[PDB]
Amino acid sequence: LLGWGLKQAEEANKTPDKPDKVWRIQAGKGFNEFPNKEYDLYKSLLSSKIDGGWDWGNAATHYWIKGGQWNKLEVDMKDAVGTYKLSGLRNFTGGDLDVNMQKATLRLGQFNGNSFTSYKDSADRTTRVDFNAKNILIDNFLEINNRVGSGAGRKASSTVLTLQASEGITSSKNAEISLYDGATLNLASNSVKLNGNVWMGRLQYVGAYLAPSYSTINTSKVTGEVNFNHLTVGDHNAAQAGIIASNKTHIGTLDLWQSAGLNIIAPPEGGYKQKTEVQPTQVIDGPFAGGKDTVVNIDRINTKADGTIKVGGFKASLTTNAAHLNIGKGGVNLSNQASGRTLLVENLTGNITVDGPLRVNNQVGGYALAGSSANFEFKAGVDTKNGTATFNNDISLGRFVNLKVDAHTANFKGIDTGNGGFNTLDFSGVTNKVNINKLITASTNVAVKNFNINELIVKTNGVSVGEYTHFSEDIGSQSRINTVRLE
Amino acid sequence: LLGWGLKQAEEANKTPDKPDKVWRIQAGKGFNEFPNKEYDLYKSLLSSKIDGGWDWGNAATHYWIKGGQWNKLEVDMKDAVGTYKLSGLRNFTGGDLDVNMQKATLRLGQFNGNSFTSYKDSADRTTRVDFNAKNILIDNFLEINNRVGSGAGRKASSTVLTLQASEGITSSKNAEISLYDGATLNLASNSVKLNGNVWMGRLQYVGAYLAPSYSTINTSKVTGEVNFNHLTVGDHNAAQAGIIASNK
Repeated sequence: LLGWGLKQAEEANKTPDKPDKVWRIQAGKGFNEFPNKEYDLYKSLLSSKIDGGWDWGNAATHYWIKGGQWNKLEVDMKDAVGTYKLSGLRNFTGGDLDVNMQKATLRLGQFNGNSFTSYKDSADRTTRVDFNAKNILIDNFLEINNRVGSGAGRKASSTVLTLQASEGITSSKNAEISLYDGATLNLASNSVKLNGNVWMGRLQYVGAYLAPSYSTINTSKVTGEVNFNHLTVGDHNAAQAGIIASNKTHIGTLDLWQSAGLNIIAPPEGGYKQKTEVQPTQVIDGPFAGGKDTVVNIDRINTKADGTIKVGGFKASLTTNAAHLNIGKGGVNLSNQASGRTLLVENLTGNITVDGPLRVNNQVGGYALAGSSANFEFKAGVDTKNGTATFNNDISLGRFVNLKVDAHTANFKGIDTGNGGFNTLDFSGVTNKVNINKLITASTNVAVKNFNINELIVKTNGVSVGEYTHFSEDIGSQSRINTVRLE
Repeated sequence: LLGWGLKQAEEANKTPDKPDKVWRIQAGKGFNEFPNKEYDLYKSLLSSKIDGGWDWGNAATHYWIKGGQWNKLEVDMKDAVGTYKLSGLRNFTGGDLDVNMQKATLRLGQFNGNSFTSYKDSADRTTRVDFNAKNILIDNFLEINNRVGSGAGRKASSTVLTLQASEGITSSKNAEISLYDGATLNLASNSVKLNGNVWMGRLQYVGAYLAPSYSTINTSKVTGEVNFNHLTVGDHNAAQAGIIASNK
């Protein structure tokens, strides 16, 4: 209910905890002389000061550190050479792992997944789970801030994963990274290429469809090539995810939910950087401006959309601070239920360059019914008003679908609305120029203040009447149509 | 019953409070590079460390700072450029706001009014609500030391508003400034021109016609041209207002 821009800013600057009993474990001799031995972490090292157990109340497994979840431990290898595994640490409650593994390959997946969660105490604790490996290679699924027992028992507070490899973090295909209601994670290697189902936001419990359920994948330190492959934001709830990337984000298939948000935030121009008691300074950031060479190549946007019927739509949204928002050959899908499902492809201080076909219900035409008003929407350079929304592909609209663009200069190559009709083809936010190359209308609600459509086709509406081309606002003084060809 | 000359003189010199948990919030980068962005204050910044709620006992809304009404906070922008709004902070109980906004235009009115009140505890607390904007432009109604719930619940102690702009404090026509039984306010801009219904003294409760109900608009620092337009002192009671102006 607060918003993600408050939440990520207020957990950006916290003291970690106050842990008593700081355990210290050091891997001595024996580990540092076999470069391919294929050790383990839990059974070989970590089960000394991590105890199992049973949570009374609908649990399966249970893990904390020692005598409660309020004790820091650490592992300080710094010369251990080989390859490792975690392989089965599930429902870890714990608190303050930091497995320092220089020149050591890790693997968080072997025959079983992992989990990292905290409990909701009265102290409001985090986990701050760190790793400092060389490679990581998650290679199986991982849940962060999951459901510990099954609904009842003790609740789950926030957490932090932190993965700070020195060579790269790849992933396997069946490695469903799924962070939940309060979870964040940071990455610090070079050339992260997560080839698995990234799942920001999930149902923490069985039926709680009204959770806020924020998340964050703050890949701020990644000096190489970020390459996601398959995101998924939201699951039957109004999740508000966010990613603070490192000015290069090539992703693949994106699967938003109906009422799910996304905030891909590029870095700034020069890059990042009986007694009174004084709380520390909570520095906050508003929506700033991305740098010059900030590229976000989201190459496919799908949408999952099913469920109930509300009095409006739900307006999925992705907000981008990058100076480019290229959308490639996959184009923009829109799943549409009986009500009007809506998406918002918004850009604050950048451009938008869509080179793909705007689909709806996964076909190119995409007829919709009367109550289902599918609403495409584009905002190119809101807070700078010099941002262009260039669509270098021929778009195709069916019936009861509504394009609107509120940009500085909305270039086009071809618009097809004559097949379906009832298309509010709005342009009310356009500053100066609309370069539509070809227009096909049956019953359209065009509102342009200034344009030059160099070729215009006005088709009829079959045999019924009341359906026509309609310019519903002032056409201005610099307007122009180089060719009109009625049929 | 004491008289206003005793009351304004005895709240002229007080220690502010004894607040533990002095929260400090600073607006960093992002705010200071868009001169016309039209932000908000509550949802964009202030709802981080100001919580809503419900007073059990005839309330509508309820706002304090964090874990009780005895915690100072502050906002230290000092370079944030643009224009802002409060727009709907009603029945604020809180305590010790001071929103330091150099080179920032404010607006305390957009689609909803505001309120600033304290509670009658055993500690006899004030609010000392400060603002340090560039322009202010109240532009909708504002109640100071109002009725928090509806008669019952917790009572309302004294308060202080303080508005210290650097260019001027105008007002809109429907902006009924209405400070009550214990409220004061000070102004420090130049050429204050309140074009609205200034209402010193009002019925704090439904039928209490025998309250003393003092007030003060101490425009002491105004170096320009004070220009009120429409005052109203007292409402079905023996209110004793007072203004310490700046010789115009």
